Amino acid sequence: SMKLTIERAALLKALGHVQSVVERRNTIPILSNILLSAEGDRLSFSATDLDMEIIDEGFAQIDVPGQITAPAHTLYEIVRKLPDGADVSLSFDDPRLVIQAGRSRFNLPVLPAGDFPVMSSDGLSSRIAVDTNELIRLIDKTRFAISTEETRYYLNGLYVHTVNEGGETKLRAVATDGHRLALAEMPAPEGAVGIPGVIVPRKTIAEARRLMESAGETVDLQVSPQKVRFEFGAAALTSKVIDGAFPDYMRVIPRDNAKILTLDNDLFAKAVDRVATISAEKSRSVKLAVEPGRITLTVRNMEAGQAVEEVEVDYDGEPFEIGFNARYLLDVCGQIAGPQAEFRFADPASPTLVVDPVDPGVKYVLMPLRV
Amino acid sequence: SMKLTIERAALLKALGHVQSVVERRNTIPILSNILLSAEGDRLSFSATDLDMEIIDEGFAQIDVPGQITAPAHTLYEIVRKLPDGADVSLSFSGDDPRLVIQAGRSRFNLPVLPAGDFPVMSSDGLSSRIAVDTNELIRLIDKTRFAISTEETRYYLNGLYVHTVNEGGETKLRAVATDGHRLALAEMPAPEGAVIPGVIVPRKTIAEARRLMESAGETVDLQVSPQKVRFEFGAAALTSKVIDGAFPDYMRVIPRDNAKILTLDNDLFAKAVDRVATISASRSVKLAVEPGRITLTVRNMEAGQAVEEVEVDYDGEPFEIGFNARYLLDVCGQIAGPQAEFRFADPASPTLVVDPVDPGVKYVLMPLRV
Repeated sequence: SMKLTIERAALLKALGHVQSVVERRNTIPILSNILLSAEGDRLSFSATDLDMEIIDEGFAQIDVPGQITAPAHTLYEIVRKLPDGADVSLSFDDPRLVIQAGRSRFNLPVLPAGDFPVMSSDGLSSRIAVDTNELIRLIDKTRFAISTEETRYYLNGLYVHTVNEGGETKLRAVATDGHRLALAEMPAPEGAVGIPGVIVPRKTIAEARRLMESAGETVDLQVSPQKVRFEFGAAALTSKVIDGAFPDYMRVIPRDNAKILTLDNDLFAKAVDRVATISAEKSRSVKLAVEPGRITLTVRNMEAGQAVEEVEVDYDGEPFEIGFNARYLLDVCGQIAGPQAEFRFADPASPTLVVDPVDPGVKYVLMPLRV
Repeated sequence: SMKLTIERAALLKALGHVQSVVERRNTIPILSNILLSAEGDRLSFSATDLDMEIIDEGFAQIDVPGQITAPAHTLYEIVRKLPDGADVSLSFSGDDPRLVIQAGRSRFNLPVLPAGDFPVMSSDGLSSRIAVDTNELIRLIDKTRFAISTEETRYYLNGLYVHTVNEGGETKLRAVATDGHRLALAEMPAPEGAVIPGVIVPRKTIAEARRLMESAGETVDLQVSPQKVRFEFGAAALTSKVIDGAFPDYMRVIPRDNAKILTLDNDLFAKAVDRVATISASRSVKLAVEPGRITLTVRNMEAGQAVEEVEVDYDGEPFEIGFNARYLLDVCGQIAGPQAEFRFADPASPTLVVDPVDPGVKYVLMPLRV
């Protein structure tokens, strides 16, 4: 038996945190459930998709301790729709979970707690406190470049690791999908120096980042070669990592591109977006005809449509033509923090570096395509 | 057209009005296009899906008059992204076979199709213009829209029946929607000129008319024939076929003599219905009605149950009746004041819902087995 009462707001806060992990499509019914575990003065909540597990805790008045599983999204929506201030009773005498508040009564089917997946966290490092805003930045500056593919390939997560440069150790995140790269870094907090490099799955980053919005001043990170764990206070997210070595991305990031050009980032981005409008295609390529003082942008669609726009830029080198996917270019322009962007080109077939003058702790790479 | 300049704001306004009718996909390429016709001091814009046509016009400096067609959504999107205040040149000549759109440092070339292959929407036999208050016309639509069937056939249920009735010596302009499972009626006093054959206005036409009412003025002009309806919103106009067919004698489905009368707090009732309906994913709800109370029950196939008691104003015989939960919530969503009044006969008979604060609306709900 389990039997308790909990304030709607506390119940809603916890269910809200954990239910995000549950895939709407699930042909294994137990993976649609939350594990509820009541003991002492706390109701604990766990949900999983097998690759990761979110846990949270709320205060509750516990008459009889116990554990049961119940449908996650349905439980969340019931509680959401209960009146403000409602005190919520959870109990069992059918074999269903009884949720009772004011004049509403719900009976949900349950599944036994013993069939609920167990996520082991053996051999994690000690907790590493990382400033929340700094961590949010590592993710927001890079996340867009992680592939959206449905595999467990190394490109489908964010490579988190430390490196030694500029007379200190940095905590770095690198994302690449084979078409583009993003890199962001920060001075390594105490305890992060020399963590093993881990590839954190895309969905895990998305969930961590969501939980970061409601976190405090810091989030604790723990890492092992098999597992990564984020603690946000009462909530925690534990995840598998992608197995295998991440590519030697330091060879992909060009160091010696000598054709340097600076431009007004907002004007350029608007010009790119404008010329790209000619095409409705999923991928749209834009030609950059670069010459002293100017970039001429051209997009063509699959039905003889054409758009051209000239943008003045700061450049004095040899003229050349280079092509990029317009979405990848706009993604980079979207991350630039100030009004200028700096591009470093070599030849039309080589990777292009984009640097942000107001932030030396990011690097973006664009891969050219045929123009 | 052949050669003109037009302010971005004037171009965008007109393109935004007309492009909504164009389907995202068209097997006939010219149906994706806007007809541009330049003459005098006006650029005219036309777009169509063959069932209806939207037209509009804007001021322009016309150097060379003429007519051409070009991709609607693309032209709209290009203009949307041009900088504020941009003067926009449109030209078509023997140089390039494409429409040339030029503003500032931007130049676009769009493929065209000839104006002579663009569909023609005839407007022969329309009544003279009837001026209808915009908010009132909006109300007629918003009070009833939800009950139109969402099916793509040319059956009377897939449109809004707009007609004029002599109701006890007073002429009303009335709108009726039903999908065979529920009905909605709204009416207003008939404007001068309305007492017009009854027409079934297609669902999409109502949607487009309603969108255009968002940026209309004080009145909108209505014209009707047995084949066509036309809405005029100043420089913009929407002309549409009607659904050919006899709208049901809906008076036969609206119950007049339902004697079990109950009134409740609409807002609290709707919240209770929404709560119990949560446990499921066309969900029925059971209403166990007795003096002073409705007990709401929803069950699902997965063993899930939700029950809630709501206090109501009723002292008649007890009974149980079932409704589709969404249909019931749709009605409660239209009720204008704090109460709703239900009138029931027996559990297998249609139920009337009236708003005690607006006698110009009627709703009917068909029961389901409980």
